[PDB]
Amino acid sequence: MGSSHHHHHHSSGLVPRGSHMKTVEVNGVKYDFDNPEQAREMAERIAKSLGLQVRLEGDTFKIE
Repeated sequence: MGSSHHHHHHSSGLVPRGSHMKTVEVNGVKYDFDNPEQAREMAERIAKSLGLQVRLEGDTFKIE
């Protein structure tokens, strides 16, 4: 099963600030990950590749 996603309709954990997942938006195209830590390292590896810069703004690591 590839069901490693939200399939638990029980908002708990003191009901926190339920923001969007820390997405990596390169060249305007969004890319989410399993872990935001792995997303950020991927982001900075894409940045140096395309010559762009990872401007994280909110939760969106915008590589422009």
